[PDB]
Amino acid sequence: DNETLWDKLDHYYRIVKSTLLLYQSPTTGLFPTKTCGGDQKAKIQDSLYCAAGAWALALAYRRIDDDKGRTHELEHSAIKCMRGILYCYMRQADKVQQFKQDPRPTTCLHSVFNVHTGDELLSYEEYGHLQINAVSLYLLYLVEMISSGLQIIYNTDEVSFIQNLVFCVERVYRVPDFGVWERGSKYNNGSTELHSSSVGLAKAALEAINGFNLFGNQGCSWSVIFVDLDAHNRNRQTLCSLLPRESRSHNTDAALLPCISYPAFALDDEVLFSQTLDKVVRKLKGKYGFKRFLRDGYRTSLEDPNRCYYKPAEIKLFDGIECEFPIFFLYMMIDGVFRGNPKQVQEYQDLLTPVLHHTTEGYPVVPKYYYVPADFVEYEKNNPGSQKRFPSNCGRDGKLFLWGQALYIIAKLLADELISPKDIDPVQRYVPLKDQRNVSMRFSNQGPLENDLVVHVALIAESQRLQVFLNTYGIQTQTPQQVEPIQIWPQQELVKAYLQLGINEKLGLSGRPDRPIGCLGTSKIYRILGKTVVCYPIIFDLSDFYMSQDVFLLIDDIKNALQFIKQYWKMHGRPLFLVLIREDNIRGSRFNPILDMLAALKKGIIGGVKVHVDRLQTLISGAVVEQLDFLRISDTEELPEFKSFEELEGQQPDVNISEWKDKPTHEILQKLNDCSCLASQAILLGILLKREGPNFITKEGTVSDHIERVYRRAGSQKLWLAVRYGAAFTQKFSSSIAPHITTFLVHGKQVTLGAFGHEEEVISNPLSPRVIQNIIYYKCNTHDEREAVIQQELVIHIGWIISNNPELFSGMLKIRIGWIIHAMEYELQIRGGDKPALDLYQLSPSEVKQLLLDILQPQQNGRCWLNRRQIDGSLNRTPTGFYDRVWQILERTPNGIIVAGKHLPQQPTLSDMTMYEMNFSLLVEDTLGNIDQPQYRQIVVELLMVVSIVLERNPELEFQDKVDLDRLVKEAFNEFQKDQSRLKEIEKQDDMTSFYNTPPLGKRGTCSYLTKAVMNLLLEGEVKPNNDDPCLI
Amino acid sequence: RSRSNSGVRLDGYARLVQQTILCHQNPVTGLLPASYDQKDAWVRDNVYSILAVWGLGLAYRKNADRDEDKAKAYELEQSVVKLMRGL
Repeated sequence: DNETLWDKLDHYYRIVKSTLLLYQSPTTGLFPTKTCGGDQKAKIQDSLYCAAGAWALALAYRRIDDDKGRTHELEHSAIKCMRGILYCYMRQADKVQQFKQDPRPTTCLHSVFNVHTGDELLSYEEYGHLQINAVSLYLLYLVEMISSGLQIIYNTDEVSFIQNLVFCVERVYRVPDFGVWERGSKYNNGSTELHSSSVGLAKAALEAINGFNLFGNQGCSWSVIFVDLDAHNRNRQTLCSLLPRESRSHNTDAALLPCISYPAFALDDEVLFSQTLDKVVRKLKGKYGFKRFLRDGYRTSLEDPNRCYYKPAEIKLFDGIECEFPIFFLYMMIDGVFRGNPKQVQEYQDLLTPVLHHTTEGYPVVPKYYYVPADFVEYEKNNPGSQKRFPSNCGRDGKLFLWGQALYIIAKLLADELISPKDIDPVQRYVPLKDQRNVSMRFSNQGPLENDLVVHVALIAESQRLQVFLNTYGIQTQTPQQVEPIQIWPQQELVKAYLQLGINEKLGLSGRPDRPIGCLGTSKIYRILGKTVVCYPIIFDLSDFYMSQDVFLLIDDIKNALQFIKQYWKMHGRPLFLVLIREDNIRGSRFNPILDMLAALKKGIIGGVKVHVDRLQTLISGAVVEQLDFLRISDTEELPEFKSFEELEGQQPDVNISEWKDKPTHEILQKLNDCSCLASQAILLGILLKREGPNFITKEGTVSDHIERVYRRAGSQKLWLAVRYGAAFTQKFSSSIAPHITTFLVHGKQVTLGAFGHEEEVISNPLSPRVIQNIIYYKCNTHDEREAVIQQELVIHIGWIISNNPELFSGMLKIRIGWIIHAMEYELQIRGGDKPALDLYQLSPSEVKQLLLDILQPQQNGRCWLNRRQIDGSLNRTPTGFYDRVWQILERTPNGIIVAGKHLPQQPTLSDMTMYEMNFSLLVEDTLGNIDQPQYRQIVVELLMVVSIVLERNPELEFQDKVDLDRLVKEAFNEFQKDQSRLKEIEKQDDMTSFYNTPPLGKRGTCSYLTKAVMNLLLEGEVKPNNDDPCLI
Repeated sequence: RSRSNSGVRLDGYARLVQQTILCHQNPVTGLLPASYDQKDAWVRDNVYSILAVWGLGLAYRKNADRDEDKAKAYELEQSVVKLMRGL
């Protein structure tokens, strides 16, 4: 091979100029999806990769000094495409503003534009435009090309828009989207659903663009893009939770390679990377390409072209005939070059060569997909991968797949080593196992495996009287005045400061949305307007909700915040955790728990998190300061000084709810004066806002603020009844509930928000704070307003546990709040004995957490088995992998499962879904939902476990008729009676008590009778001679 | 965009410190002679005479969002360190 490098690059120049650059729009710079046909469609995702292909060849031509002007042509072909997307995006700036405030499928940026004008082409009804992969890839590649030297952003006005694009990407962790495949799921219902590729691309875009000067080398402090760490962190928490699954519907997707490999490399954990790579390699790799996802019917022979949506039963016909996309051989080829594995590069190169097509001039054509013909669909299903597939794009037809053609150039240039992996990755999205010291990218100074992070903990007391009085107990603290030039802020003041970031009155952009700054954001040190400002964590705010006033929860909130920072802080400096102590925390018995935590911080360790207690001036000297320069570039040097933290210079309710609510007379206003309890006040003021209008005048003042005064004042005493009524009758809603729910369902857990026996609303998909506020108060609970406050109490509590003890809710697929609050309220009855038991609204929020933790334990110790089946049954807790065993049951009952009038048939259940699928796990509880007794639920859940035990270890037996488990529960029931009647002749008839109290495993346990019940009916059927162990007789 | 007005007036103070104090700092040791006539470095005077550099460096660091502002703050701060290391 004596070929000069000019001739090697000229080889790709012809392909680039004739196959993708020939079609670049002279006006917009975009690349049309359909090269032949006159279609105006230009997809941002496809156009972005086309820009990379010209950019990749420009990087190759950067090694030729006599480039004959080809480096400039290819560098500025990428710039022309990159700026065209910006032109299209900025023409939709009114949509960027809307998507910032309320991310929705109908308020999002368009992902398809007219290639010749940049106008809007398809509406939200015709096309699913919510594709975060497009915006994230634009931000990612924008960083890549600017870092390589391509000048795309021309002025700060564009910088403001890119900052607003970042804001649209911050919230994506809670925004279901249609994904790269503009489809959402296999079912094609038009339903947005959270994709690992989209959220991972957002994570990749945020990491690359954080602190990135959009001007390149010709840049100053007023072009750097600021990224909220915590929305990035919650984007990564979503990615780590969703993975190795693409989404709820998809166990794997070919879109994962663009996410976990080039160009994003969004996975920083090598275990998961491997897990997620194999499921793509195993369940989607094929001879002709990669299948986008299992049961993908896009452009298949069994698809109706006219219909835009698939039937619920149409996904079954799509198994084994999924279109195979050759583009992912290239993605694996790029992955091989990046990761230093040459066998991977060669292996996927040997697979592309058969699937590659060529033009009349011999230029390679990468087909979009390879589909099995209609004549060969049924042979393919029986034996997959054995029948020939036809190319979607062949060349010589005029139809070219520009995304594939562009990605061909990138992979081949890497394979022939004409461009280095670092050339197309100037900002390092791929980092080798030398994973240290990358900001925002999990690679702190310690590296990828050690996380002994030291958090700088500043002890701040609200007043000197607290300062000296804590000092008398051995704890050194500083009041804000003691730390004087420094300013300690509530996180809200940081949000108010951040409201000016990204404003463009010319584009109508309003800045960063008013969203609370979490722990990692407040862990940073900010310098605003020449004042160094440190914001204490939101956990110390006494406005969002009232469990911050409970000292034990605050102690646990302080602990878990430090563990949260220990786990998710990955910047160069050491995080700053300002601890705020108020006089309410010291007064009363709350000193003893607070002092031990403060002593532990002084000792240097708390919750296993290494901390450093020192003066604020010490923990601020050499740390990196986030310069909020946008607050000065607008010349707002006289902006109002944001309000820094200012130093400060007993019986059960004698009034029953039904006693006076039933009372028709209005004299209860005098009864308000007659009674002396706070709860009686906290109820009397509530009716006065409903009976006598919202803002009626009372002795103290208006009704609206008088209840607010009581709610504030009741918390000071720690009279929890009044603080629960106070927050419930004001429709109080902390900012954490809505993200807490989103955390629940990204773990595979549906959430229902409603009291027992009343209307319960299932939260299938992530929702905005606004609708959940409407959910938790207006529609869900109306019998008692305090139901919502107790409903919101657990949601934070489960939010506390789901992260610290995720195994604790294993099997509990549905976190049903009111069903859970039954478990605590029924436990209080159990613990209450034959005495008036405690009220769940009397317990301090700490006891609410502890009792919740008590009634969740993996196995309550030594309790009545009846009662255990009550605690596990009420929680709807199932064994690990229980939902899987129901398949093996359903796989071997032809007529299905009938329980409590709810039938689970073999078909179409088996044909519709997969046996790791989440949808089936929801289907069982819907079938299981009619069982009213939680204890009766467990014995059925016990039974479905044992019949699975019988079926697995005994594959010869198979059921003939419908498995009616109530009969099997009833059949195993009477055998317990006649056995126990023989023992002592218990006279209770149709009483589950004796049957429930007996342990499963024992001399005569439940599962023994349950086993006998199954076999009696299982032996009522024909046995199948099995060849795994041919019967010796 | 343009530097804050505080930094501009600091340049007047930067000139004042440079023309008076920092131009007399020994390149080798960081010490400061009392005057032309007195070419020795008093410990007390050197500590006191370096405060203006220290205060100015802190003032410059307070708004150091730009390379020159970082550099002149760094120079003043490490001119104080030079002196105290020299002392």
